[PDB]
Amino acid sequence: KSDDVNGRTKMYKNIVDGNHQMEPGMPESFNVLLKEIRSLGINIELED
Amino acid sequence: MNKEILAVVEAVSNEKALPREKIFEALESALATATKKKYEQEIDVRVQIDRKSGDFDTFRRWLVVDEVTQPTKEITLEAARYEDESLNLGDYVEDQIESVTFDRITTQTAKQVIVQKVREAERAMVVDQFREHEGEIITGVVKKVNRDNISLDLGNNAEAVILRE
Amino acid sequence: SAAVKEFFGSSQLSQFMDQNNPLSEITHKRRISALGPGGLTRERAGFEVRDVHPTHYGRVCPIETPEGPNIGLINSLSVYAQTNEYGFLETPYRKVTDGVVTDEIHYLSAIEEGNYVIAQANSNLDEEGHFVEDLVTCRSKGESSLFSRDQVDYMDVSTQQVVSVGASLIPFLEHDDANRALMGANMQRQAVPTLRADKPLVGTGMERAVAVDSGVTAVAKRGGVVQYVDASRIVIKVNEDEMYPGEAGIDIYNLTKYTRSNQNTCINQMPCVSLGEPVERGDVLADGPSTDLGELALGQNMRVAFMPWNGYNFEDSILVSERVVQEDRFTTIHIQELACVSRDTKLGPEEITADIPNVGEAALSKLDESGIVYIGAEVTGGDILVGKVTPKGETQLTPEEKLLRAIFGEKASDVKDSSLRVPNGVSGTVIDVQVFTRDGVEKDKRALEIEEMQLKQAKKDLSEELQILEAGLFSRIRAVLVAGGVEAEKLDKLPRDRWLELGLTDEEKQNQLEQLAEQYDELKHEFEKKLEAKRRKITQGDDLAPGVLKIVKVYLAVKRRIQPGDKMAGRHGNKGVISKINPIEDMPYDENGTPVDIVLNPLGVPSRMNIGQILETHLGMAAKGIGDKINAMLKQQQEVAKLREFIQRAYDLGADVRQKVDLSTFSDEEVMRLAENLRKGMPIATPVFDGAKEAEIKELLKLGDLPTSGQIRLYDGRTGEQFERPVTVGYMYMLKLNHLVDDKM
Amino acid sequence: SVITVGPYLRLHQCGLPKKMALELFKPFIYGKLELRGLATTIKAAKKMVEREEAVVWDILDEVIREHPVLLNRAPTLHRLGIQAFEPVLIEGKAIQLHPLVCAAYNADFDGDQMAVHVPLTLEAQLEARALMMSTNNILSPANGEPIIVPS
Amino acid sequence: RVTVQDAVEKIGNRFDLVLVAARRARQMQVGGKDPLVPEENDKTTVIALREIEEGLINNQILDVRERQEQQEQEAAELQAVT
Amino acid sequence: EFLKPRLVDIEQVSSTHAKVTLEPLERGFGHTLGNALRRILLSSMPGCAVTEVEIDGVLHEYSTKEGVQEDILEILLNLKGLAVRVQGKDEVILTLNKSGIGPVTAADITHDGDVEIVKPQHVICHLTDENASISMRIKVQRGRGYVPASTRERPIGRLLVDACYSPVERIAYNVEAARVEQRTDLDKLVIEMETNGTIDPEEAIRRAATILAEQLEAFVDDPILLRPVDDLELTVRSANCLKAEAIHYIGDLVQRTEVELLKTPNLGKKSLTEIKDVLASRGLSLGMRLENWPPASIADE
Amino acid sequence: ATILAEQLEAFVPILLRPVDDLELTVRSANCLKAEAIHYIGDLVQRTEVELLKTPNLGKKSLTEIKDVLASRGLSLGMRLENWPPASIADE
Amino acid sequence: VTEFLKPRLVDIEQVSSTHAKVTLEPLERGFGHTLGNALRRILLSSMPGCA
Repeated sequence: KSDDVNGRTKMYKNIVDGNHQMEPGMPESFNVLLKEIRSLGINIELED
Repeated sequence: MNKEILAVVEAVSNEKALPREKIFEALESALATATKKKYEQEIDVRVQIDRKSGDFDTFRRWLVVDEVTQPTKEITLEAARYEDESLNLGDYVEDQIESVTFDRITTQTAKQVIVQKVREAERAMVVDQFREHEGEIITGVVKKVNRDNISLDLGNNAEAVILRE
Repeated sequence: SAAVKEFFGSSQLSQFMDQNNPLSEITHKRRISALGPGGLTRERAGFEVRDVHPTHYGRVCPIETPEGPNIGLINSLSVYAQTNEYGFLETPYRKVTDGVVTDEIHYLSAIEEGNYVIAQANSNLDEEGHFVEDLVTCRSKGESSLFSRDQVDYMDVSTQQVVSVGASLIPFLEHDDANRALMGANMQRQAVPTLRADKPLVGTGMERAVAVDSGVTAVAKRGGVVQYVDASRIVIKVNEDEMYPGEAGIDIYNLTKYTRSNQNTCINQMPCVSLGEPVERGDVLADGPSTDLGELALGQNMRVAFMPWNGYNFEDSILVSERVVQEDRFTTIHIQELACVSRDTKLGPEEITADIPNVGEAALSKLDESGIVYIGAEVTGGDILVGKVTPKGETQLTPEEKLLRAIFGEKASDVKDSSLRVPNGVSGTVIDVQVFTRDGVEKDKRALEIEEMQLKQAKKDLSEELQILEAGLFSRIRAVLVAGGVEAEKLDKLPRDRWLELGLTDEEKQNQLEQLAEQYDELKHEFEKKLEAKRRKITQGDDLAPGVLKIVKVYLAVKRRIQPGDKMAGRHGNKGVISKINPIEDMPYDENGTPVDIVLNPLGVPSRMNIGQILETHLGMAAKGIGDKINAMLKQQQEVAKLREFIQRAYDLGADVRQKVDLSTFSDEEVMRLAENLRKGMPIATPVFDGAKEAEIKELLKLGDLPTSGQIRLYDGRTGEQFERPVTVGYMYMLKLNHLVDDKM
Repeated sequence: SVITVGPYLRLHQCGLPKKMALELFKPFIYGKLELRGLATTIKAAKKMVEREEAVVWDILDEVIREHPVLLNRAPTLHRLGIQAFEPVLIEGKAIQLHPLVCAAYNADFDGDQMAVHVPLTLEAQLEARALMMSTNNILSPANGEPIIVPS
Repeated sequence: RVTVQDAVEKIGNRFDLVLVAARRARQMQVGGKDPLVPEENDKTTVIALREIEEGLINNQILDVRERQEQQEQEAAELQAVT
Repeated sequence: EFLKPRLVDIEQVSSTHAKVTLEPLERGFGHTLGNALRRILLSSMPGCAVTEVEIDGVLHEYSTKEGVQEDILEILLNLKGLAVRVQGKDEVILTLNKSGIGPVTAADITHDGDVEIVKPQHVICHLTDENASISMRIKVQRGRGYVPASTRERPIGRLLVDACYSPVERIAYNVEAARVEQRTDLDKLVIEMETNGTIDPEEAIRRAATILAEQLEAFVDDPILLRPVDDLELTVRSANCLKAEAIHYIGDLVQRTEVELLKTPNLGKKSLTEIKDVLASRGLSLGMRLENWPPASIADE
Repeated sequence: ATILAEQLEAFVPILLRPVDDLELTVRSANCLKAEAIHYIGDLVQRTEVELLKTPNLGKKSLTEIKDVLASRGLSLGMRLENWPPASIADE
Repeated sequence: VTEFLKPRLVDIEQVSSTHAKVTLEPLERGFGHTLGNALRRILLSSMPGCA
């Protein structure tokens, strides 16, 4: 409902077609947190 | 004469084997119709179009009648007695002019009317093709199935209409 | 200029005026803020500075302060509190010489108060100043105590001086607990002006100071006789014993009609004087917003009953009859300003004209031939007010896409709609359109229409200035030529501009006619040069933003009535969301027939200790009982003797009081007009700490034929059968606050 | 929006205005309108609810019916300050809130405001009905004392 | 529908109720399966909890029916091939 | 054998309000009929209030007119309080013209042949100059209840006021004991109403009783084209008239125009009346056109 | 309901307006008023040919008469009794 | 102006033969209370019978 842009367009198609279902994905503001921590000398990642 | 007049007419997108001066007159009548749509005197908008120069003018009508309605285009025979009875009953004798009015929608609507005029430019070609070869015997391909009407499309941008009756 | 413009522009103390009420103006200007540069901050300090010290008595109000994150830092200054020569606070006292309270006032500062000993404000004294007790409550050095009769050195002036003007319009303040008095004063600041403001039936007499000493009413400068009343202007003819010798002089008050306040209310001025009416120096002529005859009418006074009614007033809610909304009596009028600028971008400037793409007849029927909406067109939420199109951009040129862009002397061509629209939700009626043009830009036809309109208005106004002041000057010439060479028939045979060369020697009168000729020629040449300057001011452009062509401002005027969800409140802290707008029939009525208008909840009284609202309710019912008896004695067309009898009995009625009026010097025509003004109720003043006691309310409820205890038995509207244990009805003066529900939803 | 009482309610349901209901439930109304066959493209449905014709209120009463909402008072301190109700549509502009539930929210009616949230997906509708419904919160989690005490 | 008390009396976890009822409502809504109790034009959530209250659906029966109606599909495919 | 109420005395003690009297009543019916008729009279009675005003030189209702000491909004409130009776019309347009210094009372309206002002001393506004004149058109119509402006104007010169179509103000019943007619435990119902002059009191009590007795009346004492032409409720001749053109289904009758059937003498004069009676239900012969037989709902499965 | 119902069975314009009132100028009204006409009904009682046979009307007055007759409310060639139609009745 | 909304009873949802629950809809605004009160006072106060 809030952040994930591909998630909410999938949600809007799924609501107007009657299928109550969410494809979760990732918050885009967490990627903003990764870019702000990564823009320092810090190397944050996502393992596996 | 902003010389732009002679560069928008010759597109030539969907317009060729069709009457050029008649399309010019029809676009002129559409522009005068819009000019009469924003006017008050409920009369007839006559555009007068020149072929040699290209420039044109807008005349108003007076529409000789035996009645009083459409009162800015209402005339009669006793009023024609001041014209020494030269007017007859029924005519559309013009006795007034108008000048100009500018707006982006004025040209937009004109362009839209020109688009329809140019397209009329895409309908008159198929309005003579059927009678171009007497009573042919012309193969067609159903493109859209309308209500009690079968629309077909031929070569050289041609359109046909099949009556269900 | 940068330093002084930055201070007056954006400081921590140069703040935007909370202007929706005359009270809110006159109590925002009197504010002693502790914040700002050089003082403390809200999120840091503290404990002691948020507490009332023992020497705020009579300088800074103890009960009017905003609750929340800054209590006691946004202190409000008291009523009588001046400011000393140096900058400290000082307050009046009365020098009690050894036996007698001398009536001289004497200003004490904050450190001179501590050494001396000050008697309390309401100490009983017998007509000379001798204190009738032999122990009197005083305060010596920040500490209250009980002292002897003649060791006192000062007495307070009046009993209203501990409080501010926000919380001295609360009747029966001494009966409310201080938290509820705080919330009552703050919400009385937060009121909204209704459509027809009525009056307070139970006031404190402090309404005229707050109304006249603010700037919303049109106070007369020189008294005299009214000559021409109009909804626009008021003309006073100045009396001759108040009048300058030169500059002949009849004053013109141009009232301020419907215009926008800062809080989107409707600051109106209505004329309240008749024609031919005398007015005195220092007197109201035009009522303002939330005023009435020079008083201060914030909300309206309505018939209230305290009973639980089927749960619809559960926590703090209020239940209102449809008789209130049918009378159009809370229907407040709001005004919104919608701006639209014509900026300057790439591909060219913008277009305000109405030749607009993507729209048809149904949008453009409410615009004129030049884009701007009409004055008077009642619009909905989401129509077009100003049509505006910017360079969409040729981009992809099609057959007809690149076609004629060449045929028209207007390169735009298709454009990108960016027209101003009414924001989604609000209705209104367009009352006023302003068009400002940066100089050099072509004025369109409607900007020339507004220019001709304002030229015509200013031309007519200055010509009427010359005509009206010339009429006063010729009336002066007629008043001078009554004596000394008078011509009774020869005066009006000749044209009126030559009233100087008539037969009269060298006296003060020919000198005065020469001085009036000087004044007249001054008015002629002044009218010439001022009309030229006013044509210059209308005709010129205005300096504006970097890269803007013209600014169109449109004033929508919404009329918001009342609905379930608005916030109403009395003057004691009894808040509430109005919860159900009942029909007329369901209301509890009494054994006369009249339905009650509002049903409050009784359970808010013993916990939230504001017992003053019940005394205000009983005294309001007493006031309306006197008003009903006047209406009964006047509707039967009775002669002025019985009206004089009853009005005199209703104005004496008490202990040793201050009023002491008599109607034997009103002369049989004012008494009928005073009863014409009293028939909707009789206004009653109740000062703050010297108010009307219980026995006086009982004796005034006995003058009307109301029950003594204040409680009428009330029937039910639904069942039609009686409520047991008779309930309290009366009139409470309730305010609509501007926390509406179609601004939060 | 601003809250108000409405004491006719059962304690699993709250009043919710028609204007807020038509704004919060725009995609469900779009899906319902596209199912019936009244319109074709999505644009047509957005014009229909922009105009608010006579047929979308039946669509709205058929998307409300068994669909809980999360009412929330703005200083939420404990878990009883987010509770799920079923809407009952209100001619008005104020949330009608059942009175007993007020003692959980610390909500009087002196100008308070509450937020409504819509559980979109199906697991969230079931969590609003089976965990967060107002009938399910009748005991305070801090102790054993009932929180739907009559006030 | 007001309370879900017996739907927890038959599935004691109160969190497995949400999984079983969500699985059931997803089978009834998009997959196009008939409800096993006659409805009253209720939404699929209340029909799921209404089937839970009858006892004819929990996670055991849902796994039994998914294994049998997956074996039926693969059996139909194998008998179509051979 | 309940005693029935009959109106006995209508004491018109003042011009606005009266005291109707009902007698006799058995015990219990006093409060019942009292509360019932009070609630009907306050709820819904036909009044005659005002809807639209068009002052001549006024664009919007927030303006000011040169030469009248009240705003246009105050003139609208004073016209909203206008007490007027109409007699034989739905709506009516009253005309007002007044010029000169002084008040514009409610008796300055040019009255029509049926409109009757009931309080002619009602002030509207005050003209305050020698040549400054108002000239307005007022629109007065019937109604019921309270119809505000927000629910329900086409030019910019109309002004809409709210409409309080309600003639009564205060209805108070006072039950009391009844004397002879030679039986005690009987009651008298005395209803003091408060009209604004637009409604007769016996007419008010009669309309209230009619409304209440109307409320208790609730519990007091194409498939035609798919069907064959012979299946119609009419006689066999009406079907045979269409069937003579080899038609078996009424869909074939709907496929052909009525003008095409009238151009054939196989149908008769009485058959035309039967066809009109069949087409009165509008299920057949509505001038439609089909593909041949089948609509989309008529699909082959 | 039967008891309560048995306890209630003892209860249950252009021609009429003056020529000067027309939107046109005073000369257009005075042209007709020169023949002692005060109401436009008198103008409708007489034919337009009868008015054209009198030089009291002018050339611009003929155009104003045509502009007035364009609304077809007056000068439509009608005949009245003297003044009054049936709707114009004396009460 | 006289033609209101006139109701008819939509259902009689009854328990055993000496008990019932009778609804009425639609009634004009404010008439539910006057018909409920009229029928309630007539039934509860004055009916013919024997005991």
